Amino acid sequence: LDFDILTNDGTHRNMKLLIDLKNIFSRQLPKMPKEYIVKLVFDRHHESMVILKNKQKVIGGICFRQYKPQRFAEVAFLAVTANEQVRGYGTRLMNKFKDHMQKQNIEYLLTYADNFAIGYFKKQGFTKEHRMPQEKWKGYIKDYDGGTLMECYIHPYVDYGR
Amino acid sequence: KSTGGKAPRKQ
Ligand SMILES: CC(C)(COP(=O)(O)OP(=O)(O)OC[C@H]1O[C@@H](n2cnc3c(N)ncnc32)[C@H](O)[C@@H]1OP(=O)(O)O)[C@@H](O)C(=O)NCCC(=O)NCCS
Repeated sequence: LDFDILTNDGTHRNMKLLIDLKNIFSRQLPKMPKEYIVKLVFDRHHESMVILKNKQKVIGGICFRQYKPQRFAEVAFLAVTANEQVRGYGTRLMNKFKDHMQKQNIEYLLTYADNFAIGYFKKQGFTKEHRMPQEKWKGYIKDYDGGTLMECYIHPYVDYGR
Repeated sequence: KSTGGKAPRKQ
């Protein structure tokens, strides 16, 4: 059970892993246009950390986009394949993700949430109240009135993950 | 631009 950064380098191996992950995302996020998931997942700004089982099978992952200069990242998609849910994989992925972001010198994680997802992210350390200056993401992250923008502060020396 | 595909139904 590895949590690796999946690079989109145009190779058969990684492309197959990204597609498998994109398919997990669509199946688990039905309200999302499948072609939209494909666009972000393979674009020049996004990255994916996957949960690899037996170093070959993808069972989940998280797609994100770093805004390095500003020191914050946005979570695009997060999911675990149905038959592997409720086994703690998703929580371990998020902890691994926070650790990696800490090492990438990222100070804040931002994510839009709706309905259940709001409560889900609160348990993962995200809050509705932001401590990060609004004008920092404004102009970089689209501002939708219909969603709840949540943020997780990543302290330079708090130990995330296990 | 990205948006925030982090969009799950209600569950
Ligand atoms: C969110 C998600 C990644 C969690 O991954 P996971 O491997 O199941 O996570 P964990 O096992 O650490 O989750 C533990 C908690 O999640 C709940 N959970 C996990 N899968 C669930 C499902 N399908 N339905 C309802 N609750 C679920 C568990 O019941 C548990 O609740 P608790 O902490 O009060 O006991 C997974 O449910 C998923 O892929 N969901 C659909 C995608 C989605 O909505 N993503 C967020 C928006 S992009």
